[PDB]
Amino acid sequence: DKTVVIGLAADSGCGKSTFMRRMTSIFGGVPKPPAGGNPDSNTLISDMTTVICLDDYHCLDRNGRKVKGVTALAPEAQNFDLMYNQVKALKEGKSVDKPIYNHVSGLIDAPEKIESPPILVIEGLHPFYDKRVAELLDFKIYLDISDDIKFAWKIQRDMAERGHSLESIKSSIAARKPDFDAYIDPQKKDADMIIQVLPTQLVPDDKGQYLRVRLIMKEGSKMFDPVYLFDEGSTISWIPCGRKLTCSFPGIKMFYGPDTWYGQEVSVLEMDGQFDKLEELIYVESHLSNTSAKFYGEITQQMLKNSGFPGSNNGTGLFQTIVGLKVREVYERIVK
Amino acid sequence: HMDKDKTVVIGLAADSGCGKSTFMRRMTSIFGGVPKPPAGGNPDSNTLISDMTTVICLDDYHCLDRNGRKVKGVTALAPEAQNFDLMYNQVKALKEGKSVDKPIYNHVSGLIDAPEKIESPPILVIEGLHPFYDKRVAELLDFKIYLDISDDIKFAWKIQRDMAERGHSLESIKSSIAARKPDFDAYIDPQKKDADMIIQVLPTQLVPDDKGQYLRVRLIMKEGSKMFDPVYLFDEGSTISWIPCGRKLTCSFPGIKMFYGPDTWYGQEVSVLEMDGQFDKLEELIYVESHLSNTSAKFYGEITQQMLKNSGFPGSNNGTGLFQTIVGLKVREVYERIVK
Repeated sequence: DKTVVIGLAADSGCGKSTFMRRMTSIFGGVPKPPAGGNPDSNTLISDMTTVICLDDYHCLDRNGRKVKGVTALAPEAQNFDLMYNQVKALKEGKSVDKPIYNHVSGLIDAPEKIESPPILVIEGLHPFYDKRVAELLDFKIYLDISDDIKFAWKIQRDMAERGHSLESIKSSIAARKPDFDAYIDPQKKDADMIIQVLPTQLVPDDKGQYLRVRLIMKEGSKMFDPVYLFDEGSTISWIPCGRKLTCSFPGIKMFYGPDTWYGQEVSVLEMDGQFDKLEELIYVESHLSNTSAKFYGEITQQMLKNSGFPGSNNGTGLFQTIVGLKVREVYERIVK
Repeated sequence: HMDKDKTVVIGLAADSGCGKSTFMRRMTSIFGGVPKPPAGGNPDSNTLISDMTTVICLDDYHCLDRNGRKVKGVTALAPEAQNFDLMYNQVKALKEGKSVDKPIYNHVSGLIDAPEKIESPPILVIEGLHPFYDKRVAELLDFKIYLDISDDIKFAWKIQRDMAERGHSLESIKSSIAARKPDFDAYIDPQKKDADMIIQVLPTQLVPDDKGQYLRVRLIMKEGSKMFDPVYLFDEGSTISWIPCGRKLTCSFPGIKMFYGPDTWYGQEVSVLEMDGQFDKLEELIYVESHLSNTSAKFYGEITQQMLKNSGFPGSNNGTGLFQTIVGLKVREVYERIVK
């Protein structure tokens, strides 16, 4: 009894559904859309978790947004009143009839009723934008992909740049970017945990194949404690190479230490590079402390359990796994 | 009951004016009891004997005295001025168990004096400029240590202890460094290529310092020896930079910075432990020692308590005292592995 509410702020086409899956996979069972409902539903339900895509609170459909000269990232194209009221209702056990934004058609279909679940996760562009809705959340997570990695991935995820031609878009970026930097990006300032994806510093990479990944964690919350190694509060650089874990061409380099995040006190855990044999992160894991793992090789076990996922060989999957375990910690800390 | 324990030979290569004494006192203090000159004998004798340790200063094997070398156009650093045949024989003659009549290079008189009898100790320590120069001597030693002070720090130390305040002399006279440097580069400094452990003392990288007051200190440990195992930090065989928390190790500026990692020492494979900077409260070094492994300590505060015992020594607040202490515990472990 009593429902826990997690917020995940992330962009489209930069790995939020993989992130989502890792976090739900810790409570076991893969969330799936309603059984008979809309085939284009954005919701996913499992025994323990229920994930809601915040697009369903667009107050204007695709064409309604087009005539007003507004993008999907604009606050005025969101219905925060309804989003607040409905998130609150699900928290207080009450069920909710919630619209569906049909990404295929571009129209706002009809609900879709939602039962209040053990953990409700809301994911999208504006989980922390509305102060009423933010105060509703027990844990705030932001996935920050830098523009260089974002805009390398799309010039490829777009179909090996099969369209539109050469490049030339590149200006699908220009349409979304200004709203992104004004409305979506500032939300990472009050996140409790941030995963930041940067270009590697080990080797030259025009493809975003090799990533520098930073897990930034707020100090001083009763809901969670930051992970560290090998000594909390210190500043460490750590090359694990070369026995213990195989590292091929671009090596591995860990960093750990205190930093400051928009005036706020944070500890940072960082990885640059790529594992090549996906055991041996237990090597890494055994030196990580405060991971909120319940048994010895849990991080390695979950990452094993999700092997085919993207980002399973670099810092993305690892730090997303750790943050999943912190989500369970927040729930257990709260329901007993 | 009958016998008998046979001798362990440690060699230390060090220039003078670099804290060879402090290094020696830290190393003999592990075994207990301050060594002392032989009561009774030559007033200028260079030996120091303890129940556990006997320390021979290899100047006592100078095959030409002070006006020798003058006549021959060489310095005390040259291989021409040493009698490596005597050195081999008496060192051979103290390890297997005999006693020797060893000359006394009187250091004030400049002359080699009448020998003093030296008996086979539990631990023999030969110390000075040429402990590893001759190959027969070096294979007689069970552990080889080299103290490597870089030119800049030597420079900056002699500039203090002499001239530029502190001492008496001129700035110009302080290029007797100009002499002597050709011999040190040529005959002394290469002996560190073969050492088992090397303590290198370099300029700091944390703060500008022209006086040699703040030190970057390196303990370079040869890999793969039956006689000892290198120290390590957090995780053996990795590469690590570590700035301790500063709430847990109180430091004014510049602070402190550790480094641990594999490296290459003259084409040989070594483990390197580094400390840069200075710590202000010696008791908190237990925070550092808490993350070292294979220190050859017996209980757990031993390095910290060994240093607190000798807390008035030079180097007690930087990497010099720390790593010198650790080498002493590794000399103890060499001796224990042999006699068992």
